[PDB]
Amino acid sequence: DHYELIVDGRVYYICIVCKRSYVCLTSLRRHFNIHSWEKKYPCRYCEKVFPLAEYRTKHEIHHTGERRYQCLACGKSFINYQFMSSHIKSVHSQDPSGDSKLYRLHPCRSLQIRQY
DNA sequence: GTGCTTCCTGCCAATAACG
DNA sequence: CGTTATTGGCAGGAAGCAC
Ligand SMILES: [Zn+2]
Ligand SMILES: [Zn+2]
Ligand SMILES: [Zn+2]
Repeated sequence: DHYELIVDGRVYYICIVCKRSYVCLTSLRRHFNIHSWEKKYPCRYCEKVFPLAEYRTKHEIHHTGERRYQCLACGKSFINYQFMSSHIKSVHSQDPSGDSKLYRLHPCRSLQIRQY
């Protein structure tokens, strides 16, 4: 539940509770579950419950210890983008953020997500 | 001010629902 | 079963937090 804000040509969708704005309605619905708790996303490994599916997935990867992000310069693997990127910038003085091609994201094998 | 941890949201492929 | 709707993984910047 939202209202629309049209500014010179562009449409925005504004959340009725907290006023955040979204370029698409799908994002607003996804976000709104933080207010409504209509859907629940429980960790299958512990007691934590998450308002978004992606948050639970990232959390469950912490539990298994799977390292999907691999630096292609030296072979070292990392649990997420942030560690992969911080390693490449400090050790290799390169930005994985383009254009290059400096890391590999492996498929998730330690549990079953959608692939991709 | 450093660095770890978790969150956020546009984009769109994968999957599900629907009649 | 073909076709319209939903789900959620990804990048990479932002925010939150302990030191
Ligand atoms: Zn909101
Ligand atoms: Zn857990
Ligand atoms: Zn490296």
